[PDB]
Amino acid sequence: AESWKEIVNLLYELLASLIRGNRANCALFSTNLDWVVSKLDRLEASSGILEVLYCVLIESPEVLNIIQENHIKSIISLLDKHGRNHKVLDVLCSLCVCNGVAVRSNQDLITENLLPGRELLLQTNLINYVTSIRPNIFVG
Amino acid sequence: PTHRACNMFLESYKAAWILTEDHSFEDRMIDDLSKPDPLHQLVLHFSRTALTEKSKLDEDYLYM
Amino acid sequence: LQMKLPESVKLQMCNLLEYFCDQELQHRVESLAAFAERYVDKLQANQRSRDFHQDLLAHCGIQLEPEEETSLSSRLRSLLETVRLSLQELVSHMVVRWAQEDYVQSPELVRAMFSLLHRQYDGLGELLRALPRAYTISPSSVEDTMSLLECLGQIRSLLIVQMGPQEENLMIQSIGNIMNNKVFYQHPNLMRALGMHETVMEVMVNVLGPKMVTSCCRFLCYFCRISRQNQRSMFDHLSYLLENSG
Amino acid sequence: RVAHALCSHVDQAQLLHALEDAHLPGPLRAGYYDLLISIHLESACRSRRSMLSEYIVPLTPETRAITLFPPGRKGGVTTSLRPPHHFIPLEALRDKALRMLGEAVRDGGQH
Repeated sequence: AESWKEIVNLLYELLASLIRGNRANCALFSTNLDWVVSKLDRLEASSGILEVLYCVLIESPEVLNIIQENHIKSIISLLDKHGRNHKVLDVLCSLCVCNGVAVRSNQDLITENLLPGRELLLQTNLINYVTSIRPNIFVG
Repeated sequence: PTHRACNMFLESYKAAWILTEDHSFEDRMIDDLSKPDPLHQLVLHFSRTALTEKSKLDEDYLYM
Repeated sequence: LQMKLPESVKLQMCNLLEYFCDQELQHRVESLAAFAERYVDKLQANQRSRDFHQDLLAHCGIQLEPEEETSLSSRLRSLLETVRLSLQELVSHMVVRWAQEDYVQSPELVRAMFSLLHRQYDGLGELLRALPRAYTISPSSVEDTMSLLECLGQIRSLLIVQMGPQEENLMIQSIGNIMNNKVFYQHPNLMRALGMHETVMEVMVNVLGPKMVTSCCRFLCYFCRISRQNQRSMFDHLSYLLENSG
Repeated sequence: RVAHALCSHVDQAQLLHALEDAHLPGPLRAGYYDLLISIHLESACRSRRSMLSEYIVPLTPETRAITLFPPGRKGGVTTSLRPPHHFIPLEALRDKALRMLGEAVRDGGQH
C-alpha cells in the first residue's frame, strides 16, 4: 500500500511530461480532461493533478473551446477547499484566453462565479484614519 | 468628390513618376558596418532567432 | 532621457519613439494632398483653356521629366524638392548607436530597435507604402464615412475575438445593415482591409474555421457586383475561397 | 464584464489613489497599473490604433492650409479623420500622468 502511494504520486508526473511539448497531447487531454476534472478534484495528490490540468489548459485551443460548467464550478470549489497556491490563480489564467482570443462566454461565467461571492480574494477599501484620544489622566 | 477622384488620380501619377533612386541603403549599411557583440552581428543573430523550431515562416518585412 | 537604464526600459522607450515617427509620416501624407489639390484645380483650368487622367499624368510626367507645361512645371519641381527634404532621425541614429554599444539581450527589443532604424533612415519607402494606402475625401458627406469606419472597426474587434459567441453574429448583422443602408457606395473607391470585403472574408473563413455565415456570403456577393476591378480582386480571393470550400 | 470587474474594487477611486500612491510591492504596483489600463480602459486605444494605421484625407480649407516646410522640422494640426471614442478622469488623468513623468525624472536622479 505504501508502495502504491508512491507509485500513484509518480505516474501523474509521467503523464504531464508526456503531454509537455505535444499540441496533440493536448487533445488526448480533452476527453481525458472531463474525466480529469473529476479526478483532479481529489485528495492525496494535488500538485500532479494541478500540473496536468495546467498543461492541458495551456496545451491547445481546442481544449479551451471545450468546457463544462459543472467542471468550472468544480475547479473553483477545489480552489476554495484548498488554500491558494498561486496555483488556483494560474489555473484561472489558463482557463482565460486561448489565446488567441479568450471565449467571452466562458470568461464571463467563470468571472461571475468567482467574483460574485466576494469571498476570494482579498478586498480593499480606502479608510480614513481610525483615531482617538481621551481627556484625563485616569478616570475610573 | 469628382475633384477628389481627380486628386487621387494625380497622387497616383505623382507616386508613379516619383520613384527615382539614390537609395543610400549602401551608405547606411556601410555606416552600420563600421559601427564583443557584432554591430550588426546582432542583426544576424536576430535573424537566426527569427527563426528556429517554427512550423512556418511569415514574410516579416523588417527581415526581407 | 539619455540615462543608462535596464534594457526593458529600452523597449518601452523604443515604443514611444515609434509612436512619434508615425505621427510624422501622417503629416507628410496630409501635405501631399494639399499640394495635389490646388495644382489639380489649376490644371483643370488649363485643360478648360485648351483616360483624361492618363493624359494628365502624361503631361505631369513630361513636366517633371512635354505638353502645356506652363510656368508651373517650375512649381512642381519646387514641391518635389520639399518632399525630398530629420533631427528626430539623427536622434534615432544616435539611439541605434548606443543600443549597438552594449549588446542587446531579448529579441523583441532588438526587433523593435531594428525596424525603427530602418524606417528612420530608409525613409522614402515608407512614403511609397503610404501613397499606396491614402484615401482622399471630398468636402461632402463624411458623417456617413465616419459611421462606416466605426462599423468596420467593430468588425475588426469581432475578428480579434474571442472564439465567436453569436453576439459577434448580431454585430455582423449590423455591419451588413450599414451596407444595406447605402453608406459604402461610391465604396469601390472607398475600400480598405483586403478591401472591407476581404477583411470580412478573412473573418468568415475564421468563422468557417451559420445564419451569420450565410449573411456574410451575401455581403461578399453584394460587394462583388460593385467593381469589375473589385471583381478581379474578389476573384483572386475567390480562388482562395474555392480552395477552402473544397 | 470588464466594466463590471471595474465596478469592482479596486474602484475608479481606488485606482486613482493607487496611481497617486507611491511604494508598495512591485508585483502589486505593476498589476495595478495593468488593471487600470485594461479596464480604465485601454481597449479603446487598441481599436483606435488599428483604425489609425490607414490614412484618411478630408477636404476642408482649414485642412487645405496644412503643408510642411523643409527649413524647418518639428514633432506635432491633423486633418486625418478617426472615429471619436465611445468611452474617467480623462484630461484629469492626463494631468496626473504628466505630473508623474516629472516626478519620475526627479526620482530618476542618479543613484
